[PDB]
Amino acid sequence: ASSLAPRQVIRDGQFITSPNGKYKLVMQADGNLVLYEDGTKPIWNTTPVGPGAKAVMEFNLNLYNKAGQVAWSSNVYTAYLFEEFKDEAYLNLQDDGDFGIFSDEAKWGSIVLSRPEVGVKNKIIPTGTVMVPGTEYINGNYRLAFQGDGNLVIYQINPQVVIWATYTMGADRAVVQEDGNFVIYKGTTALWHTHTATGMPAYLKFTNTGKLFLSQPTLLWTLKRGSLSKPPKVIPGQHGPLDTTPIWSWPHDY
Ligand SMILES: [Cl-]
Ligand SMILES: [Cl-]
Repeated sequence: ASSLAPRQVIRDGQFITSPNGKYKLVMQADGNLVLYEDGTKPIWNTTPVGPGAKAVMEFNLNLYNKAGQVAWSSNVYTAYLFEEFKDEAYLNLQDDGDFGIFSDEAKWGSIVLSRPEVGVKNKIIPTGTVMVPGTEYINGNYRLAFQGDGNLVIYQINPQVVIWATYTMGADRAVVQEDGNFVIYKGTTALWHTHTATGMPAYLKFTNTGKLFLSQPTLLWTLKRGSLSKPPKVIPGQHGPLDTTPIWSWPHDY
């Protein structure tokens, strides 16, 4: 995996790896968070805080010592840091060795929440996905299906119950677009869309609570670039089977 999920902890030799295999970010047993190139050359570090330490992804990436104090932080410069951002923000380590923290607000959803859902897990449907009748996703006790008949439906599985549906009868594809919109088409006729065309690539979140949301990447900070006041345009990255977050790549500068 090249990424860290909200609230994930790494410690005692656990690491992530860039998609090309060249860069490794490892939270060592001696308490140093170190970025390696080619498995042999350290190119950046926190410097060690000793045994018993860990790194956690919690809006910021924070290194904790054994006493439970924060000893190093990304220190993302932010107007507001609410507690639920800690449940949303994720990190990517990309192919030039930079690593970046994203925190993305729901642009559209199948339901309007009265408060954040605690401990929810999202199955990510990435940019460029083209759903075709017969496509399905399973997260927990819920199933997202783009059906033979063109309907996009969320079912509770056991027992089987319709939770939400588009009623896009006849449709033949549903496309998570580069422009930020999610659109259900018969041929090239648009039958339904999320109204989220902004020019920033879309992805969807399908939850293990039977909900679907669309979000767009919002890069706030990188190790090499610092804090960014406006989010640059990124492009979909190469995910592998252990990645559970969106994966992106970003250019070296403007
Ligand atoms: Cl360094
Ligand atoms: Cl996860």
